[PDB]
Amino acid sequence: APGQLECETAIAALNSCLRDLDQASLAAVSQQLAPREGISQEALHTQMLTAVQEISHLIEPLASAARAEASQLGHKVSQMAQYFEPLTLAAVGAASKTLSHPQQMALLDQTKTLAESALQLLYTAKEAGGNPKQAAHTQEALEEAVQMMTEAVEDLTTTLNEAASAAGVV
Amino acid sequence: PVQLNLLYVQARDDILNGSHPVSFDKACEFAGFQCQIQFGPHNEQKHKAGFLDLKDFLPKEYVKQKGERKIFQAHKNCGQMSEIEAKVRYVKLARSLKTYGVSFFLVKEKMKGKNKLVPRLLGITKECVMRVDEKTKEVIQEWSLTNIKRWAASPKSFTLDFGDYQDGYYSVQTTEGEQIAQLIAGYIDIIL
Repeated sequence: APGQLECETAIAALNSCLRDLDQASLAAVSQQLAPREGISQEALHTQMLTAVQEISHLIEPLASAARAEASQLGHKVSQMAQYFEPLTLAAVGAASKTLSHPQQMALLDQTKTLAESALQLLYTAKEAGGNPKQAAHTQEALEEAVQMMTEAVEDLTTTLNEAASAAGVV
Repeated sequence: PVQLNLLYVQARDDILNGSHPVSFDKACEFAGFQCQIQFGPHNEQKHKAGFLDLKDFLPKEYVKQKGERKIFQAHKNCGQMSEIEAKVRYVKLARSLKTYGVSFFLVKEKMKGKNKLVPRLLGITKECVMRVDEKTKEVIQEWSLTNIKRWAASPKSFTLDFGDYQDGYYSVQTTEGEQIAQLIAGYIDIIL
């Protein structure tokens, strides 16, 4: 079951991050997301930027490992998943400390979108397995998943800058 | 009897006024039976070109869609069928669709994996909740009420939690979350 158990666990953990994000949004949409104390907006945005950058740097290597190297795939998905727990925590804290409700929702929604795209990457990468004899339907699906994650990273990143600027975070 | 006319008028009106949303193709098939009812058996020389005023035969969203041709095929296909039974096949056809007697709300979904909202018909019955395509009226997904564990409306959204039936809440943007929730809350209370 080579690299496949790592996929299962990775996928379960992203599913879990996404429920935390839906709770935050639900709380947020009804103006009951209490601002998180103990931590600065700077450090949260720093947490968020970092995790996003590392997820981004991990997309192609993950994709490439899925086209060939089963062993390596298992390590790259767990890598990609570890980054999502801290991102999700950071994103919920940051959003909670954002004043403009639309901007608070945009952070949550775009973080959700990125997790969703990660999820799809993981499904298509797990189907590919190591096995290079995967179909071209698997090939086309994986490349799409990659392209979807890349655009998600683009969107969240921009939204990160905007929120940063509103909060004077440097 | 005479009920069959009351029923016909009701099914028919619901489709014409959009309360019962249907696909273009079905709209036309319905129009075909409505022609048989209002005009008798089809005749290629009378039932011609601009003979129909489409605004009385199709839902508003389909009038500008150029449907006369296929309304006329569905009309032809009736033959020497009678009003009485033409009326019954309409009522049967309506009853035959998964959209029949569903309360529908036009909401917006965020596409999975993308920052993009799509319009969506969300339907609530006795038995299920269903996602339906705004254009094709395809039932793209259904959930039994029995798999819905929790829900919450806000002034801007509605959200379902199916628990351990699937991963991820389903959530839509709508100004009608309260109504949607009351509908569902009612039906689930009733299942006890």
